[PDB]
Amino acid sequence: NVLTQSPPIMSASPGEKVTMTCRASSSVSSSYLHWYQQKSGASPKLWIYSTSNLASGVPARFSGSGSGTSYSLTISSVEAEDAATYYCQQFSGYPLTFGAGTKLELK
Amino acid sequence: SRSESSIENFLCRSACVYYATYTNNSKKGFAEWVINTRQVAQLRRKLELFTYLRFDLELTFVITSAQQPSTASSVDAPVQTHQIMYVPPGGPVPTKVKDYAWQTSTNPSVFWTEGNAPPRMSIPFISIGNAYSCFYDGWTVYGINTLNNMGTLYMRHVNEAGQGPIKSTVRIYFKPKHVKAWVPRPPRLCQYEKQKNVNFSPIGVTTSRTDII
Amino acid sequence: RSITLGNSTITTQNVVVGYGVWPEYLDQPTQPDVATCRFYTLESVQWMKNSAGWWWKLPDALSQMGLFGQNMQYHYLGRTGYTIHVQCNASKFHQGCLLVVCVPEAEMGCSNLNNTPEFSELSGGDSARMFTDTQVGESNAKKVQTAVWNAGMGVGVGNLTIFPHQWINLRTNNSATLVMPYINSVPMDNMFRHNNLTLMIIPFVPLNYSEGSSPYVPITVTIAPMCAEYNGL
Amino acid sequence: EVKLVESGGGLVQPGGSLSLSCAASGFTFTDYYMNWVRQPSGKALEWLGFLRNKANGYTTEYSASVKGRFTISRDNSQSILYLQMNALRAEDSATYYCARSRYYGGTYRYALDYWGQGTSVTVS
Amino acid sequence: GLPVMTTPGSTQFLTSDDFQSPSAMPQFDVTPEMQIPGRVNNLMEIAEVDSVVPVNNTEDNVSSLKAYQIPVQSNSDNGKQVFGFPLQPGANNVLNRTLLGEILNYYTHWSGSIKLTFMFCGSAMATGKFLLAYSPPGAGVPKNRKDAMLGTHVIWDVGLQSSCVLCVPWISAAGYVTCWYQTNIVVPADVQSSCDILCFVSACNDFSVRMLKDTPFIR
Amino acid sequence: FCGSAMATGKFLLAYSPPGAGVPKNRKDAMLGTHVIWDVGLQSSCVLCVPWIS
Repeated sequence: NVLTQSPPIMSASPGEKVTMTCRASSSVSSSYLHWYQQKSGASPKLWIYSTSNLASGVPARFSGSGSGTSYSLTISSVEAEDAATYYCQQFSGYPLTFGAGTKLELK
Repeated sequence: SRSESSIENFLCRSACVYYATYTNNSKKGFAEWVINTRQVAQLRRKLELFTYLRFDLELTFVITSAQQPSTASSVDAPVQTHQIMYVPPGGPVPTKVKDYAWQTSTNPSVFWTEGNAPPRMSIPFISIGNAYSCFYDGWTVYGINTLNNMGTLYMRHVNEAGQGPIKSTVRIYFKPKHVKAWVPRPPRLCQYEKQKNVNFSPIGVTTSRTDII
Repeated sequence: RSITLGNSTITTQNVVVGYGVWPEYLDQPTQPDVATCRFYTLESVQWMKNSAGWWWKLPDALSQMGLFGQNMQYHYLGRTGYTIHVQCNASKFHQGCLLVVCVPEAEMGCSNLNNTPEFSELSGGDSARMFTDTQVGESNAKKVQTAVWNAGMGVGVGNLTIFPHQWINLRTNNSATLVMPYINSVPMDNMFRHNNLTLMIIPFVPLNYSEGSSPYVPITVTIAPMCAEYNGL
Repeated sequence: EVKLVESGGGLVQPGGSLSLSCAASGFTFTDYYMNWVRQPSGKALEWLGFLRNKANGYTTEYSASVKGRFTISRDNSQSILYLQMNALRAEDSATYYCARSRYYGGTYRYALDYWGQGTSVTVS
Repeated sequence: GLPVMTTPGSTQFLTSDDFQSPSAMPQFDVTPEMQIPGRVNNLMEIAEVDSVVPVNNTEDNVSSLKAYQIPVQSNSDNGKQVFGFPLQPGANNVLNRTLLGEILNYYTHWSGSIKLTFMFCGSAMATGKFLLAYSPPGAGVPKNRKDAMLGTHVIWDVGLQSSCVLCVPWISAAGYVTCWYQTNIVVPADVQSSCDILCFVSACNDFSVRMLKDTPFIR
Repeated sequence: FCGSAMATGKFLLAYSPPGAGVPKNRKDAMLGTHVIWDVGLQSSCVLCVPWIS
């Protein structure tokens, strides 16, 4: 069960709305899909768990959605300090597969 | 209306369990079915509501025919005859179409010519233990229980090939009779993977809804 | 209060007996009745917060247990009824709920979909095996799939109340007691290759406590064989 | 606060061994699942295995790629998580993280909440 | 010989008959019976037992033991809904996969009454009160505690007894079994306030099924 | 048992006869003669042994 993220490279000016998607090969349950964030030269951090729930200490600009085999992540207003790589994790059986990675560079 | 929910009215129903073909001149055409209750998934889920079962057995065979493409020049055929041999548990087993084990005197067989009523035969509670067991927590290989062995059935033509090939199919019907059942058991939630065992992959308890209220 | 069998004594203050019937006796099987009929207290398991369950295969937990284990290597056959006393002892400041259910002919399911589990994994002798609340993977060959909501048998775990059972609610109740008759298809079977009962203890409502109280609660199982007899001379 | 440091990486001839170690402080160690994730130079992440808590019996769940070679364990004295890496190859050169999981309702969603700083392992 | 005359429908195979059959193995001397405990004579004895209702589905508890537990906590607003579930049959309700609802999927027409037992698995020192409302078919779902009280109900004092029974009828808006906070959960010091409730369902012994079919729980 | 009224537990009370050794585990202490003493039920347990010169 592999995950494809699109687009791989994403560029957008601050202040606008931009979104990314993570389409699974088979059906993954809505509670077992999470989103992470890894900056350059740092460890990842849990960002959104179970496709709709914001983690601790994360700002309210994000909201995940999607069901079935198509999941997405929306940023309502893009700032300058949240330019990183975003991965999606799943669990249908073992192992726990990650995404390919979606890189957000500000414009 | 409580007589429709009895054990006999729930389980003494007919069900097609096997479907095989065999042709007369191809030297590897003869049918074979080891009698097990785990063949069709809808009947299996009903018999697995109970731990120990005990029933008579009644089988009916719907044998048809078809004319295979031969070469030429006026294929004419007489009426065909088939043999349905029943091997008891611990009997000799055929492996070719021309074998000795078809002719053994302890394997009872019926001979049936095409164009008549179908060939029913009936098999009693054939086991040494006092009940068939659907589940068995132990070894004899894990969870097999070689005591609830019901036998095998073998089918073939008895006429030699005259001018053209002829292939035949058989549908076996299955009907438990005079059923006794003991120790009820929760019905299966997961799906069925393999015939031999109870192996599975886990699934949620029930279909879900959005909010509890 | 203070019942005794042989050279042992336990104490009790509500019993549920089998399928309504009481256990009793039947070449020629001989009757040994005084030498091993006693209370075999297994060691205690600890009920923690994120615990999932336990199980014991029943004519195997008493296989290393003393003269009962000596009577098994000397005898090819046997038929035995049981009497199970389960009590856990917590305060009035703990809360939880257990289901103590006694399953006959509990086939377990392997984690790999082709193979079958092994004897070291199906049953620890006089030692509790644990359910889990995650999935056991498909990669390892011969291990029991112990997703506790399926109870290892591929079934709804809420429907396990059709077997003879008893609830232990810490708010009102303290113990459970089961009396299980001899259930088999043959009247006398191979005792080395067959585990015909399985005792499961599953916490439906999990344990909870406030800060300061004792962070886990022990559960104590006691089995006493009734109407045991074997075949031999 | 939660603090997961780890140590042990370095150079190794291909076909040898190496043992990583993850030191945990800031929480009760016997109550959470502890994972092992690696990431190569600028590639995607890859989950290697975890180790369940005390209430589930400390059983392990390796990935299918590293099953038989690697070994996750723990020390019973102090709160130190281990990773015995055996039979190293050319493509094991990555950064090895150390993660933790928790229950969100009473359920176990398979997320990883806190991550270690990352030690680096390379072969020659 | 004796003159006979064969009628239509003679040499046919009707799969639902009952005719004598020639035995394949005579002279076998079949194994006698044995008294095994726990005989089933009817399927209504399977339905009469109590089974836990997964009333807390919520799309992430279904692969857990959390599906059976109703969360009860001491909030700050007097009068709120604990749970609520309709009695509409078959269209993915919660009494569907239970041990009663697995037998009623083998038939097409069934009609009777249902025992619903609730059990408060909280502390021995916690107290409170609950309303147990039942809306009949035709009446709407109550939206307040007040108009839930004006219908039929049971007030369940937790400190007195820890189990309350409510019997409704279930026939093949069709009903609602909502439940409400009457008072809060009063608790002493050093006792936890988050308690749970389990819900059991049964058959109320007096009902009938007709026209057996096959279950929709298969591929 | 002079402990609190709210404390619970269990004890084994093993007696080894003359000739049998001292038990070194809880398990082989259980396999001899014993009394299991539930503290939460009663707070006093009696055990009668013989004593010879």
